[PDB]
Amino acid sequence: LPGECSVNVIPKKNLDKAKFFSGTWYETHYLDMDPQATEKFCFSFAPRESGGTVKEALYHFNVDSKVSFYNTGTGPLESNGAKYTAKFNTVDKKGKEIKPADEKYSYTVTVIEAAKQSALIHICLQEDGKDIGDLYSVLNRNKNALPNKKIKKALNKVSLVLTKFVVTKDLDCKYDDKFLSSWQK
Ligand code: HEM
Repeated sequence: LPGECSVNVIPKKNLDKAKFFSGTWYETHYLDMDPQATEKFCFSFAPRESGGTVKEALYHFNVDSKVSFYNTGTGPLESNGAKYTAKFNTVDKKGKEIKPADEKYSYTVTVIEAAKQSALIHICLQEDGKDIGDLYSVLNRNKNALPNKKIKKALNKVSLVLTKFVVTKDLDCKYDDKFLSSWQK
């Protein structure tokens, strides 16, 4: 049911960490597993890893309200090298903290597949370690690009097809690319 995080979310075997945890990723397609979650959003992020800790900068844009928000997330990478659980705060466009982390919230990202300039991730949001909801996202290095077929193969294993996803390339997305490109610089 909506609210419980999906089963059969499998971390990629032997994800190349240096490649995945670099640069900027754009969401091109997403599927919130709650069918009533129909707000249109654009998303991009810059995840980095060092010494088994992930530090990432996040960017969301609400298409309807035209309001953006910025977060950073930090947490340990699992031994499998393709899954992490983060605590997060809220920052402004200059990276200054404007709201501190709320200890009760966390999220868990699984990198399911990565191929060429494409990837497939899943996020499970939690409150006090209990599932509150989840979403799948197809990522690309290029905003307007279609995913590698390996991403579709991965979707098919969890009984999903790409046509079910929201596509954002036609939406009025506005991005802060400098916030992400300047991450940790
Ligand atoms: C890829 C498609 C994604 C979409 C469409 C999306 C959409 C959203 C929406 C609608 C909200 C709630 C905003 C509000 O309450 O007004 C939100 C919040 C949030 N998302 Fe995402 N999200 C995506 C991916 C991600 C990913 C991959 C992460 C983590 C790596 C993430 C981390 C967060 C966090 C931490 C919040 C809470 C921000 C806050 O409360 O200040 N999101 N997202």
